[PDB]
Amino acid sequence: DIPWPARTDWGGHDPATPFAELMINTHSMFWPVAIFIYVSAIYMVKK
Amino acid sequence: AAVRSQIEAAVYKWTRPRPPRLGVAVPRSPPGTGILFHTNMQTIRYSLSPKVWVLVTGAALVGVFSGQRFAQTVLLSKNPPNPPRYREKPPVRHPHTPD
Amino acid sequence: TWTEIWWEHDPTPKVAQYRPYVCTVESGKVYWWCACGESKTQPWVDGHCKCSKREGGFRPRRWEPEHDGVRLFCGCKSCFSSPTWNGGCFTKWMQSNPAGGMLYCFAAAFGFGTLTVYRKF
Amino acid sequence: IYEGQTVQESELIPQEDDWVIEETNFCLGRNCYVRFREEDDLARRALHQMDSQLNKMHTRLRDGTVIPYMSFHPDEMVDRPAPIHTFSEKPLLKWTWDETYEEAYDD
Amino acid sequence: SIFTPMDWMFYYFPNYSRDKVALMARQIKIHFAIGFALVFLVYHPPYKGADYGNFHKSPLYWYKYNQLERSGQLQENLRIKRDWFYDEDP
Amino acid sequence: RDWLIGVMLGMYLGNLCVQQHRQYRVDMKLFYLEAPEHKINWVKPRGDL
Amino acid sequence: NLEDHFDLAEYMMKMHNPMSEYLYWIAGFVSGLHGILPLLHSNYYFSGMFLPRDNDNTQLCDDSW
Amino acid sequence: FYILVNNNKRIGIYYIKLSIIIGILGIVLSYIIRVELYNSGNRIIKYDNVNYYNMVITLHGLLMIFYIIMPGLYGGIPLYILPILSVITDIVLPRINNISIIIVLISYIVVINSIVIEYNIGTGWTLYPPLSIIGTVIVNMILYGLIIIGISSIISAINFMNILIVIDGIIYVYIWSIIITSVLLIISLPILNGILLMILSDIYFNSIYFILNGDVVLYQHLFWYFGHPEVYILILPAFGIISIILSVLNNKIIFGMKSMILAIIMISILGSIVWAHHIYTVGLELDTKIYFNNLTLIISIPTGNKIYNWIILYIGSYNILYNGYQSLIFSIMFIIIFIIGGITGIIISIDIIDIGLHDTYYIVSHFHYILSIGAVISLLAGILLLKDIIGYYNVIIKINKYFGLLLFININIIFTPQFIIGFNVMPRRILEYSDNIIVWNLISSIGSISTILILLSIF
Amino acid sequence: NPITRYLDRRRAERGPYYLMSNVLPYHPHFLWMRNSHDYEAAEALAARREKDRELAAKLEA
Amino acid sequence: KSYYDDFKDRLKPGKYTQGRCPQSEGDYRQESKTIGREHLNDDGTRSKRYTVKEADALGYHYHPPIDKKGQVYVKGPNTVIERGQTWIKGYELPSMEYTYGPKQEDIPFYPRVKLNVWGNYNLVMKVEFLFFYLPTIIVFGICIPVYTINFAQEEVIYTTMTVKVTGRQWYWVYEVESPT
Amino acid sequence: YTPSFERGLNPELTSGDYGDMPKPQPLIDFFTQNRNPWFGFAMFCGFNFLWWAFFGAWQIRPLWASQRKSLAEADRLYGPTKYGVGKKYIN
Ligand SMILES: CCCCCCCCCCCCCCCCCC(=O)OC[C@H](COP(=O)([O-])OCC(O)COP(=O)([O-])OC[C@@H](COC(=O)CCCCCCCCCCCCCCCCC)OC(=O)CCCCCCCCCCCCCCCCC)OC(=O)CCCCCCCCCCCCCCCCC
Ligand code: HEA
Ligand code: HEA
Ligand SMILES: [O-][O-]
Ligand SMILES: [Cu+2]
Ligand SMILES: [K+]
Ligand SMILES: [Zn+2]
Ligand SMILES: [Zn+2]
Repeated sequence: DIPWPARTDWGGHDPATPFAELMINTHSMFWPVAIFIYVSAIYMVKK
Repeated sequence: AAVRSQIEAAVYKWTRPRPPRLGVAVPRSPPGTGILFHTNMQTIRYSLSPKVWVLVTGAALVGVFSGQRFAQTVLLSKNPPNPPRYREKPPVRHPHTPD
Repeated sequence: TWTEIWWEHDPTPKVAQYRPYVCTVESGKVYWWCACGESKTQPWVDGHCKCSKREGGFRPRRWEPEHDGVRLFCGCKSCFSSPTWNGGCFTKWMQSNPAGGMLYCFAAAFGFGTLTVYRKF
Repeated sequence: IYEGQTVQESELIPQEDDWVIEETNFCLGRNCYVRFREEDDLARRALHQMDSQLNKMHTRLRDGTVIPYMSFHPDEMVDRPAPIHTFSEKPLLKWTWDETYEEAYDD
Repeated sequence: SIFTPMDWMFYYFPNYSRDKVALMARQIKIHFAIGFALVFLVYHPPYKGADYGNFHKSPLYWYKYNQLERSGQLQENLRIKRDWFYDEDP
Repeated sequence: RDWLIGVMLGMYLGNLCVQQHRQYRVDMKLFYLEAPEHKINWVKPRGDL
Repeated sequence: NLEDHFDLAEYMMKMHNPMSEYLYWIAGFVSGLHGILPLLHSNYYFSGMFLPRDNDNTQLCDDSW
Repeated sequence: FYILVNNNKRIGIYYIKLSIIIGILGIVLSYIIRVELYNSGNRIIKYDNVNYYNMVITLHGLLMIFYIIMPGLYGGIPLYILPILSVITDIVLPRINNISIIIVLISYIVVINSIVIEYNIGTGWTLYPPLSIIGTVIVNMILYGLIIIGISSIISAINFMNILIVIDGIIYVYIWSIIITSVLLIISLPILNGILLMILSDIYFNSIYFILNGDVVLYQHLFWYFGHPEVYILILPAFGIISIILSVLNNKIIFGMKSMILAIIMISILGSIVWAHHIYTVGLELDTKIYFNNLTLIISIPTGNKIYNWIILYIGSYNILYNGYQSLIFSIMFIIIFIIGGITGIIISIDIIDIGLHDTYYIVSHFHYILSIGAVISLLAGILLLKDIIGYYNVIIKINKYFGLLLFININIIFTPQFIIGFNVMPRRILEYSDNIIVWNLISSIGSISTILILLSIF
Repeated sequence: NPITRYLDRRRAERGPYYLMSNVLPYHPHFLWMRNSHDYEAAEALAARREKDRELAAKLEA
Repeated sequence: KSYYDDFKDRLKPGKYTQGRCPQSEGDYRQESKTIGREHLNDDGTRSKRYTVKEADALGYHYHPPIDKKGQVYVKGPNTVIERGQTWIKGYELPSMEYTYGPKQEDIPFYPRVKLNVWGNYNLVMKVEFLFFYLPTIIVFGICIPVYTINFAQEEVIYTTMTVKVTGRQWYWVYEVESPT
Repeated sequence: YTPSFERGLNPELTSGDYGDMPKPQPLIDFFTQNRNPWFGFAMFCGFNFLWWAFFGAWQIRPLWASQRKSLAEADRLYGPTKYGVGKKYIN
């Protein structure tokens, strides 16, 4: 509904429509893949 | 301690590395050739042999997921049932409604 | 395992210790590190080991700190960042005692798993 | 992919039992900012800069041949700082092949 | 060749790969035809793909379905857990 | 071979967010069904000021 | 000539007049002023003040200062 | 002489010098923005002078893109080393090279003069009509600057393409990076000129393209048909630099040189056909949206190959070599930072995610991490690598671990919170905002003042 | 924001949940507003609450 | 040891800010009168006359260097005949202490080592395949989700009410059907 | 701070005459940097930033105490009803 202080709200917050829920879950679905892509690559940044 | 040394000696014997199957076309060292280089050469990283690497890496994987289970079953708690949803009176007026 | 199974023409050190040596060092001073593991003034060359006598391909490893402080030094004599320590002493120990290595790795992974799961959950 | 030059075992056989790998230092030396003399004028400071070029340095081996300062790209081959006119004589990229012609030889 | 290490193509099919220039052209053409076909044979076809009574049920679907059917879990899972909005206040 | 450690570390850290997402969906399914936070016949129009 | 071998020889040989550096920094400083001076001028033109007082476009407490 | 010089290396220095000068104006504008956004209220801009903020954000974007990063990465480093990498005496077109830098300066003077003399209003750096065509004369002046800049960009692109005719050595990856950017410019600029001329026609010639029965969405197609190729014209030279630095400093031959080259070519072709991911919320047809979303996600493949090829360049390098040099640190930092920016780009590429995140500060943080952090650091790293060849001094940068650490920490303090407020949500191109978004905005503002202070320590 | 309040309760019940909004100020003027009040709003708000109580009793009937 | 103390003597601290006296005390802007220095200023910098006002590239002081026979002066090598062979002794650069200052002693040892190359062609080819096709798999894993969510937004729904929203500078107009 | 002489796992390899060269020390010295007060201040500094980075400074809390007690009272008296552990949080 309205922004609240010091909230991460990663991927969205307070959906009030089925489409709004879809948007939040699409981001949540891809987020672990993004973490994998980052962690897997960064771990090899070294001599 | 006797069993500890037994399993330690059993693992050790099995893990001792065998000569690598070179995937590169290198010559055979001449016979009777000893150490020719020195320790001031650029350091070459010390790498575990495949069997040892699998063993320790597998112990690490078994460790992290058993740790995840320990946290889930002991440290964390399950949600109790949501409180009953009873009918409640809403506020009579919106605070911003003109009088 | 480069010296052990791959290449037989580089000098092979002896492990003095499977743990780093902690020493206080001063900027502007040059230190000489034992690369054979037989010096009695570890982690430094004592003037009587292989490194001091230039025997069998062993030579002292020159090192100089940028700033004063306490620095960790390699005892296993095979760390990639030798003379400084980067954890290769533990790695080389696991090669020599693979059963012990698994125990420590499981314990470390167990702690890491519990903490990360407890906080995120 | 490149994996170094190929070696035949015959080429790894020493002519003496005491042969080891030559321990020649390939650190060129201790350097810092090029330090000009106050007395030197613009012309003589130019000569000073030209005499401090690392890419003109080399290491002499036991047989008298020298391994020069080398780089992957020609950017490190010009004088530092870069002069107005750099490659007056065209730099030569040497390619190798097995072709030969009789005129080059004599019996 | 699709999802194929071309080192393998060079080894196992030496005669088909002899002309590497021609081999490259086929690589482009094959994948061009695949992309073109996807649009006009998987996406475009009109009034198709709406047979929802024919949802594929794989061997794994039935393994898990029968397991739950044998026990009461399948019945319990399908049961409607709540069909009222307000609980009764005592 | 080391790069595999990174794959496994990135698969563990990713799975943590999968579990959070999994629990999130369970919670969402219970909001409109049981959560007392969900209220109906509650919001009244404010009207023009 | 040896003096002409290097581009910008005086600067590279560390003999250049410092005024050249000062002009470069001054030019950058003037460039920066093109974002600040019109801000002050425009504020005064439409308000009468060169810069606002934080939250002076909102309701303030009696003791606010 | 100074202005008459045709030396390609001197002109390269001029490009870097001018980028820093114009950059001062760019950074100042950024400080104004962040100061204003520190809390809710008016802080340094009056409510009656809100048009100035709109102009500040517009000029910030335009100057940093076309007058700072592009002249620095495509004009500065390229004009200095490309003829050397090509083992050629000098650039193919000497006189054209001279006029290009003069043109850039003249267009900069026009822009800043328009700040001083014209009424200050803004329409974004994307100059969307009808807003751009109902504005005052400052918009006309900005259009003249862009067209003039376009002339310099195209002639410089022609100059680099001619190196293929004279190159006496091997086309290294970096040379390939510049050539492909030149191709991208030759194909994208003529379209930009056309749409800009149409903006002028509506502003100055009573044309009616951007009034009812004329589709305003037309502009966005032609603009972004240049817009997105521009973001790769700005990043590809940076990639070329990263390749040289990693190979040289690690003493390791580039791995997969041909894959690096073919990855750059691929990014260009794909980047020329994905522009409408900037137009997801306009209301395009379902199939168009799916095409563009699909092709946009494909760009990650070639971009990913380059990243992993860089990683193996740093892996295995000798430990004895000192790794604290600023150039090496910046090159490594680029890989770490670019992955963040690219991954967030893939997130916004999903159109349904984009509905929530369009015109929010998440987009800001996305392109800042790539440009304000990645591109800047790449240009710094490239100049630092060529310090001996260029010959500049009177700065403490070459070995300064404090500068690198402070820059990395504080730059992340600015833009990481901007990802959070993207799901809060705080729109872009605004100055006032709700009181519940102050915390994150305040943190980013503290980051901006700190970064500026660190820029003074280099001297 | 009913779903933020529900999800906070669910998370807190399961494990350790920490909110910055709970511990830190949300505005920077807090350093000066320790004793600040709007007395005109206080009187108006109290009056509206009194009227609301009368309306509630009437609605109860 | 402190290497700075070795060349401390060469570095005499300076007297003037920026290394020049006030122009009044000495006019460094004028051309030097010293013979053979007509192209230099008093402080040693090149004079504007030499570089700008009378630059040779503009046709001033025309003096073709090449002679009648198409030759220019060239300095020969240091030739040393020996052992029935003519040898050339190359010019070795001066000690880096002379040019840089530090005494060339106690230099750390950096041995010769040939380039650090990645080996095992078969293994490398597989990695490169993965460097390309692991991202390709991930993209393919997103493709199906992307299609579905796009189809969901563009779904023909049985809407029963319409609200028209017009955006004007700077307010939002709303048109709604009124109850009959 | 006159550190101690740690012999190590193999005491015979530390039994020689060090002379001017430094002697090995316990690992607590490395963590404390020989109990350097500035490194302790720097360590405390590292914690202070990291706490700001993740959870906020928490140094403003003593100043915010009165204004966090007013916010809590308002949420309880007039805010939307909180249930269970939710009542712990105030926004
Ligand atoms: C992003 C920032 C941070 C970056 C950090 C990272 C940096 C990393 C490193 C980057 C390195 C890049 C590569 C560097 C290569 C350098 C090569 C080089 O040195 O070339 C030699 C080149 C020239 O040396 P040369 O060969 O000896 O040249 C001899 C001359 O050709 C002949 O000598 P001459 O004496 O005969 O010269 C003629 C001279 C004759 O000069 C004089 O007679 C001067 C007399 C004194 C005047 C002083 C100014 C007075 C101002 C008064 C203002 C009054 C305001 C009143 C307000 C009242 C209000 C009520 O000048 C003129 O006649 C024309 C001057 C025109 C230019 C200056 C324009 C100033 C601004 C004008 C604004 C106008 C606005 C109008 C608006 C109108 C609106 C209606 O050097 C320079 O030009 C200086 C470069 C210095 C910096 C080099 C880089 C150092 C490293 C970076 C440091 C950080 C910089 C940060 C940016 C600046 C921040 C502010
Ligand atoms: C140089 C600058 C630059 C670069 C490189 C990019 C790169 C990318 N950008 Fe761009 N972008 C901008 C600058 C840039 N962008 C700017 C300035 C805007 C806003 C303009 C405005 O609106 O005014 C913008 C806007 C923008 C939007 C608009 C969002 C909106 O308007 O709401 C989108 C969405 O499609 C997008 C997507 C992408 C993608 C998908 C990439 C890809 O190139 C990213 C590719 C990189 C990776 C994917 C990471 C590396 C690869 C791997 C680690 C392999 C493994 C990863 C996977 C398998 C996914 N960008
Ligand atoms: C590459 C271009 C570039 C660069 C460097 C930056 C740098 C910065 N930008 Fe950026 N910014 C844009 C391009 C850029 N920006 C664009 C295109 C927009 C959108 C415009 C629009 O909305 O219309 C934008 C918008 C934008 C906004 C949004 C305002 C709004 O529309 O509401 C904000 C503030 O939040 C901001 C802040 C900053 C900050 C704080 C920095 C930096 O100050 C951060 C700190 C980094 C430095 C200070 C180093 C920079 C140094 C150089 C650039 C010189 C390099 C030269 C050499 C190396 C020779 N930018
Ligand atoms: O723009 O990506
Ligand atoms: Cu784009
Ligand atoms: K504000
Ligand atoms: Zn020894
Ligand atoms: Zn060790």
